Amino acid sequence: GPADCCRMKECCTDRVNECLQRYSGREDKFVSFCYQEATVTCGSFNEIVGCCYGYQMCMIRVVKPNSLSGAHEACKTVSCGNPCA
Amino acid sequence: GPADCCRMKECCTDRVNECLQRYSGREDKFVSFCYQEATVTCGSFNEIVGCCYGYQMCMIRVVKPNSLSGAHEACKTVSCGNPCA
Amino acid sequence: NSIQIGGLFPRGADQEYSAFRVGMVQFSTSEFRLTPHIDNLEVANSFAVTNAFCSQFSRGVYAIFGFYDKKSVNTITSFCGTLHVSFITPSFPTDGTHPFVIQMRPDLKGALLSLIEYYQWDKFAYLYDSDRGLSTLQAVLDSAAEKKWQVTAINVGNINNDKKDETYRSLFQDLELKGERRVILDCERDKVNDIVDQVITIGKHVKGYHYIIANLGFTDGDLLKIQFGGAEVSGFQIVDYDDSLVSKFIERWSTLEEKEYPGAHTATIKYTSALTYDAVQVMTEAFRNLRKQRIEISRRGNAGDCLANPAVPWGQGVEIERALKQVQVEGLSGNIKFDQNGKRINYTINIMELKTNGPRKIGYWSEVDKMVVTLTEEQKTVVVTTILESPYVMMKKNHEMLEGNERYEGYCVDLAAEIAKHCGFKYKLTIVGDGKYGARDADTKIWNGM
Amino acid sequence: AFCSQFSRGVYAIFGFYDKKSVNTITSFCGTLHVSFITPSFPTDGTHPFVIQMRPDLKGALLSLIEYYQWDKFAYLYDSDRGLSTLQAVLDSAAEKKWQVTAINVGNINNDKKDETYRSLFQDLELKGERRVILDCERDKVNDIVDQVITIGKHVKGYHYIIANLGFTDGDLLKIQFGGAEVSGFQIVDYDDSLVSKFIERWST
Amino acid sequence: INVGNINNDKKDETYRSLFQDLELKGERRVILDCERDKVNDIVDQVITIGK
Amino acid sequence: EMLEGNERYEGYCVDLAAEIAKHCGFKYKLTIVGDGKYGARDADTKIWNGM
Ligand SMILES: *[C@@H]1O[C@H](CO)[C@@H](O)[C@H](O)[C@H]1NC(C)=O
Repeated sequence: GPADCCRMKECCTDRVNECLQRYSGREDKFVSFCYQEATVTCGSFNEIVGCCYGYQMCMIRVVKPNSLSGAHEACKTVSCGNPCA
Repeated sequence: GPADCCRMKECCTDRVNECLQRYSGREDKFVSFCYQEATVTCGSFNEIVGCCYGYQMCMIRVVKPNSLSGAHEACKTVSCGNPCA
Repeated sequence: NSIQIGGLFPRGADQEYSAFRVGMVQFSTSEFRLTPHIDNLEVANSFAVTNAFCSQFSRGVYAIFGFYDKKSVNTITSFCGTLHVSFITPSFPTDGTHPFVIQMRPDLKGALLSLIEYYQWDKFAYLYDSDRGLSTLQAVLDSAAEKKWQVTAINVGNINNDKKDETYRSLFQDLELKGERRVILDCERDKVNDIVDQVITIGKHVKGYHYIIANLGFTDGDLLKIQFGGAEVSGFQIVDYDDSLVSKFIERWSTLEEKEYPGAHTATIKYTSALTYDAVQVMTEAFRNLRKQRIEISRRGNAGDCLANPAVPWGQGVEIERALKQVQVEGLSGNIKFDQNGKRINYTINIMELKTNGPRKIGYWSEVDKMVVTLTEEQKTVVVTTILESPYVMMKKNHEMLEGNERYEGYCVDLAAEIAKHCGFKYKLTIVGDGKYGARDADTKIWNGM
Repeated sequence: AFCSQFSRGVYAIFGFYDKKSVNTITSFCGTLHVSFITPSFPTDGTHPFVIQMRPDLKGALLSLIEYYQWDKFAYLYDSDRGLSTLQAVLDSAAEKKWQVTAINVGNINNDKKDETYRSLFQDLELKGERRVILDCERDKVNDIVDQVITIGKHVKGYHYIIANLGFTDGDLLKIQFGGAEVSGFQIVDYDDSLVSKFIERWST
Repeated sequence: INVGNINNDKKDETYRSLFQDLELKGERRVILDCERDKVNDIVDQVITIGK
Repeated sequence: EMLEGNERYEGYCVDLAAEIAKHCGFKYKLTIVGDGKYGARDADTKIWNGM
């Protein structure tokens, strides 16, 4: 099927968030893991970059234990940057 | 400043549509011109591909003279494809 | 000055009636004496409740002290509202505006929600039954929508006890599926104990789980079961035993003989029974305040039939109601005061946590201040995973004659020795099972290797 | 009223009850062995001497949600018929992967409710939720509909599910042309010959 | 477009066809020059079709 | 001398800084260290000098 970078983004944030939910309270540790899982599930134009890189970074620096919900709600609108390199 | 391909898409369709509105009855002819302008205004990850390619093709193949509104309303949700290639 | 007051004790309620009698004895005065008429019934039965209520009514009681259930509560509220007869209850607070009802029990919602906010719970599971009503459920759902909470609402009351074994196993299986640990138990103490036993049986009381018991009876039940389980458990306490009042009362309570007062010989007391005692206090002080204000509430004639249509209420009732609602006294539940509607105000709910040594109060909850906190509070062998590669890890020629870390030789072996030497730990060299460095399987999405 | 009918020596009683009064009816009819037949909502449990004319909506609703394949939606309820349906769909949400927003519209007084619905649907704009299930009496249904049209959320892209047997009993002409999908349940088929004849007699 | 020649008795779908034909051109911006009654009618129909 | 801010400096570390800042999504202002040292710990005062 055809790829949609936008659909890729929305799916990315959703899957990352849904992933981090099982890791509640350890949330700040597993951001990159769940980002990997989300990159696998939602696909990526560049395997290194991932589905949404900017959201990944935002989450990584913002997310604190149990602070997940507010963090995701803040970071999901963030610009993903260039999904090329 | 990050581009965020999704916002790039919404902007792309918006600028294409707003441009094509200026040409009445010639809508099917100027699709590529207005797409050029939209790629210019909204920027592009790949200058060749443009902001959203799938929407461009969709419009080119669908749009008939005076059929603009319905055609665009049909084509704006379509997957853009690979933005880097 | 004999004051006739009706009362309703559900069959099997002992310590409540015991504390009721103790209240009758302690708050008795030479000025006036309460003359209780006790009537035992099936509290879940609406018909029984109606009969008992009209029985007390025709007897011409000036007030009624009793209990109700989710089924029978509307009968009590409607009848007391119609006949203007005051009703005093330890049972759960009604959600709404109900006249002529004095609810001794404090509203637990605020304490609970503030507790959730305190532990910073983004997502949790809420186990409830329909006994005390779904009011709390509505509360936590609306607060969940407002604060963006993901809450799992599960009704544990509709599962039949005869067929419930694998039901709860499947329950906690589905609950373990999502990796959700945090759990709130809002239930009657019996159902709580059942769920607890199912938890220890299924081994869900291990580390990583956090249970919140919502009730005023946190220390009234047995906490010894999950105490050593290793899971954190938190709850609410309406009775502070460190208070001098409660301590002396407890001395008198524990010195009492069990034969005369059933279940009255104990170190503690169920919060319902305490609420009953304090209710006795409230009634005594109410009628005392009535006598000091020089208002005579004495009945001229018999009340007649309660069902008689059109029902006519007595005038005195409103006066007795105001008398009860205006009462402010000190008791086992802390400061006791009521608003215009009869609900509790200015109460204090001690917030407590179960530790290894036992239960302890970590704070208190106020209607205004919300949550306020009270006083703030070898070496294991390190497993080293490694893979065989030259010259990183290799088998010695004589290795069959050796054991453990002496079996392997290589760069990584020596490096391991150095790292363990500097970090000061005992290390066990082991070869990885699958024999891979590390990878993500494209199918199972599971990491393999070291 | 019940004891009044009883002393009159009636052989049966036909009536209605409320979430408050239902226990009185069930307990009294069970105790006095007087048969009670009602159009009102089905009691949850095993109650003798009560014949409930109203069908159970739970299964139909759940099957419909499964049919439209709704992963996440908003559920608007009131305390009038009870939280039984809410409890049901919550339990099924726990079983499935459903994300459900449960909001109580019943405790809101009709006199002062203007901005209550604006703020409600504002909070509904927070989550971006375009799918909504209304479990309510026809009156609250109509009010909520009017409020939906007022803020213009009845346009295309929105999907509403009205839970009741009265889908055609309330006014649907309001949101009919809005372009939003609306689904519901009907217990009376006017296409049936019996109902057609009854309607011919009824309209005269 | 003349909205004045439309009879009130038969006018329901007339406005639907009007704004459908207006959707053809994709026209959003609209100027209403009308009597308060006709203004109110056209407005109500606008709310009905959700434009 | 004719430029200002981050445009004043050019180099490997400048480009790397630009890349890192682009990746982490923050605005960065390049500044030269005061003491002009990389880093050190004085064995007496135990004060760190440098970047
Ligand atoms: C008593 O309750 C009222 C009602 O909320 C409150 O305003 C007041 O501050 C309370 N007093 C104390 C000492 O908590």
